Amino acid sequence: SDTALIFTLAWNVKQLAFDYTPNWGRGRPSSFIDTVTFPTVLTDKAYTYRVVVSGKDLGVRPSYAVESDGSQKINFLEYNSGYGIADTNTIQVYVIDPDTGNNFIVAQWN
Amino acid sequence: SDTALIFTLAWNVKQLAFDYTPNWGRGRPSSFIDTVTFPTVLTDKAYTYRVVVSGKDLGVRPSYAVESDGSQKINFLEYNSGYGIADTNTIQVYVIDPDTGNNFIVAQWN
Repeated sequence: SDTALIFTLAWNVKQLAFDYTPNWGRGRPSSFIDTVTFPTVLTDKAYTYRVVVSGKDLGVRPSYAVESDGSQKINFLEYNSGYGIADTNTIQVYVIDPDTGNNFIVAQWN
Repeated sequence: SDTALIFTLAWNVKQLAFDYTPNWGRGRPSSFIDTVTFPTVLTDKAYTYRVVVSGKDLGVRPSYAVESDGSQKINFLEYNSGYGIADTNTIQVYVIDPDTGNNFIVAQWN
């Protein structure tokens, strides 16, 4: 149960709103996935993202800006040598905590 | 650090928004605190609240409804034999998880 975590967090931060429901964007051809966008990301740190495709770690790249609507986009073309990812591949996206280097899964395409 | 907790929670619930910044309401006289309201409370369970005044446990009472704007109010008159609380007293409000009976501090007046 995550109830204890939520209230512990609430007491500490008082207010928080996030939405990491992955919005996958298709490129060209349409069978290719080229981006993922999170509606409302955390903004307390300069988070970065690592991408893994079919078991292969593509590494980290500089983050795009958190936009006015609070969303943040990850462009896979920047990680995959300029190409989108065939939707038959598995894709894992990890957010990275700059303070520790810890990696946390935030999106998974299967 | 609560970064690990937030992303762990994010991966599990995907989206969450809460605001437990206490909005203390004054009654009559104005030096008396009669309520506390939370702008955006959790709604996944039938949470209840326990109130403690100057070290004295006043117990639990049925919760008021979570309103359309997502807020929830705790009326201390319902807990303190019909009276508000002199603002010189310390007040602690705990939310209770119906699944475990666990008590988590959500508001403290000092």
